[PDB]
Parts: sequence; C-alpha cells; structure tokens
Amino acid sequence: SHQLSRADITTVSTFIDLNITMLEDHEFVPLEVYTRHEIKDSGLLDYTEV
Amino acid sequence: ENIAPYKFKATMYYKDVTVSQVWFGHRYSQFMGIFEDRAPVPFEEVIDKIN
Repeated sequence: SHQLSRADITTVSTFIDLNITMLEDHEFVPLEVYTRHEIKDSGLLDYTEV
Repeated sequence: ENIAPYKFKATMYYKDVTVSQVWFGHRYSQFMGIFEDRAPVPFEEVIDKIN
C-alpha cells in the first residue's frame, strides 16, 4: 500500500518514568550570628583600649 | 539580640589639677608628693566660656 513515517503512528510507552534529579550544588556562605568583633565590642569597657 | 552597646559621642570637660610638693636640697630636687585630681568644669563655664 505505502510507506509510513514512525511519527505518523502514535506510540504507547512501555517504560516506567523514574525521574531522579541531582541535588543542587549548594554553597554555604560564612554566616555568624555575632563575629569575634561584635562580641569584643559587646563588652561595655575594654581594659586594653582604656 | 542587640549585644552591641548604644554608642554616642560625648565631651568630657575637666580640669587636671596637679599640686606638686617639691623639696629643694643643696645639690638636688626631689618630689615629696604629687596630688593629681580631676575637677569638673561648671556649666556656666562650659556654656559661656568654652562653647
């Protein structure tokens, strides 16, 4: 009768779709609640400075 | 939490009053006492004179 392209025929999927994605490369910045400085400044007086 | 102190500029007006007692020997001079005190500057002197 005639030739037919593959895309011309609907295809049913025999594969189970298992979607696994990698974990995003995540960069941890230096985060400090109080720096050694803030902490040194937290003192009401510094004997050294005084 | 704000562990940092509240900071502000101030101005200290005071007079360093040094009374030195000196003994004068024949060939030398010696301090027999140095009283150092810090006196407040009165308001009438900070407002009228200094400022």
